[PDB]
Amino acid sequence: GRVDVAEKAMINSRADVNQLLPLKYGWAWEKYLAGCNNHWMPTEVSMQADIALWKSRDGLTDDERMMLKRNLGFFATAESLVANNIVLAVYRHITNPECRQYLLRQAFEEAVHTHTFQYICESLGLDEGELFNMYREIPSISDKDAWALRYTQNLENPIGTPEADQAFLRDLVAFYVIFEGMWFYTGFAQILSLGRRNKMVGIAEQYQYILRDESIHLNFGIDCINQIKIENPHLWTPEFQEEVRTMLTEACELEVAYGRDTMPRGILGLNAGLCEEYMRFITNRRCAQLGLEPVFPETANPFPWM
Amino acid sequence: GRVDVAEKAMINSRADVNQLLPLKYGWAWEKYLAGCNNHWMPTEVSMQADIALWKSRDGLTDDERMMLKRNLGFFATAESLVANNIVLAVYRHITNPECRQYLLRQAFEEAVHTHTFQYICESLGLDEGELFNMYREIPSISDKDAWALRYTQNLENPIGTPEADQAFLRDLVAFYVIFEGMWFYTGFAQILSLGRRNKMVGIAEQYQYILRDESIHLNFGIDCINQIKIENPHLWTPEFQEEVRTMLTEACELEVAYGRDTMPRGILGLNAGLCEEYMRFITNRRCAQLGLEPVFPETANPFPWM
Ligand SMILES: [Fe+3]
Ligand SMILES: [Fe+3]
Ligand SMILES: [Mn+3]
Ligand SMILES: [Mn+3]
Repeated sequence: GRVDVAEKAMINSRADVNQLLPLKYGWAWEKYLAGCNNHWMPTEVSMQADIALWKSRDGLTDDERMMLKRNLGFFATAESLVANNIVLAVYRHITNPECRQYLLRQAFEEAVHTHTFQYICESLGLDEGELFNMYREIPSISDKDAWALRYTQNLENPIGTPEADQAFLRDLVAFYVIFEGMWFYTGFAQILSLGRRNKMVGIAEQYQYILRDESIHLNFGIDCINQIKIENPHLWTPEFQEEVRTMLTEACELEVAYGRDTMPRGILGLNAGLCEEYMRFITNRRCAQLGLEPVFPETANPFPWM
Repeated sequence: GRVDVAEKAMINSRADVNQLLPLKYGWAWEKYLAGCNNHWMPTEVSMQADIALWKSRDGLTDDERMMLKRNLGFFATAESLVANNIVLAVYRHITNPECRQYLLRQAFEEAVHTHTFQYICESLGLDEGELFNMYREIPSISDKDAWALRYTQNLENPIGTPEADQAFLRDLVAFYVIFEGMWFYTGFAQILSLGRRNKMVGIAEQYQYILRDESIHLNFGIDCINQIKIENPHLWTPEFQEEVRTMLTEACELEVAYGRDTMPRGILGLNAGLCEEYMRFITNRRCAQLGLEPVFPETANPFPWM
């Protein structure tokens, strides 16, 4: 009574989920190997330059500091939200050992990312309460997290029905495509912009590591949605496609509101309009990766260096 | 409305579990840092010698091969059982960010350990089905896993009552103290015995890495049980202490049955009696770490080199 590859599935599989071999989803196994080879620790990056620039007076404009605090405050608790969604929602529904294997890698990388913001907070001497509670004090940040949390909560408060599998797909889109593949990429562009100006390079280097992990996290999650679409064609209905297109649209309006609140006035080489262009370009890119009609007109990448 | 350390607790905490700082359980944070610094991959260990010894005729006695297959077959799927218990049971009930931080590390290390047995199975050319389905075909292995699984299932099929928190404590004992801290240690002694005879050294070296992770996994889980005992003194009743002492007793009888079936005749420098002595010594050691009356008389360590 050993497991055959035909018995294994992304969701609602009857095969023994405790048996890794034989592998069916090689693409999932490949991501796990790539994630492991990207081992890094935030304490490996020196913060001396960033600490000096932070404590100094002329080091950063008041707009740059606020942009930095809002970005850090958003990322500090967002990584925990993604990690909790993996554990409490994604892991249960993916009935596949090799995919769960990568989820364990991804979850741990979220702990490294969370570690990165404890290290930044402790290094720069930031207020822990102000930074980690920022996602309940700032409306622009709170609206983004509350919006993504609903798709996590909806799974927990509903047995393999089409509505159930569609609700799980909404969760994968909200966290892999939107949270990690859109909101984080926009926040990455803001911080890396300072790094390109040789400002807060220690924070920027850690963001480069997080972005490398984030690229695999997104790549895996798109593959999951696409792999689930292959095995469950009945789930990718025209109504659900418009649901996902609508989710991307709201998520962009939440980030526009966030970008405006984070950068009232644009800083050197960065503003809310350019971030609106990048978010609009990335969103269209996510639509193409999901086989979705783009929600915006053709938009160039304002940051081709990302 | 920021989080104070007084609001944070091991279980049933009301503090925002999404906010890592301020840290209350430094011991949990310390384990996470130690786990990360133990980064290793099973593919870093060469198997050429082990592959040659395996394919050769005189390389291993028939008793050694069976002992090796049963040990591998047990560990190949046991790591998934521990990982699933972390995600589906332990993570939900531990209402604490720094402890969840380590759980994400531990869960990933379980994926590395599971990776180790895919690598061993693929290297030695073992039957994947025979190895990964062995825990449903061998009664001695099946009885052990089925016994531990009940404590995972009982949590999933019952809201913060004393019975609920005691059932979660039974789960921590079953998987941290018994599964990882007893059954794995006994299985470690069997394989490392071959390594000390310069037999299957590649497998033995990987087991040394797993044992290093396993020591932290056990250390963390004992700390969790002890930390929960501090904050919930009403849970550590005399009846529950005897429940745990009874769990350890059954778990030892399941391993005695496993040891006998795995080693009918003892091999060079190893037999079921010595493994019974080690299990009995380790079990008494676990009792002392939990503030429990030992279940066996004073027993020396047959393997002081472990
Ligand atoms: Fe991520
Ligand atoms: Fe373990
Ligand atoms: Mn992340
Ligand atoms: Mn393990």
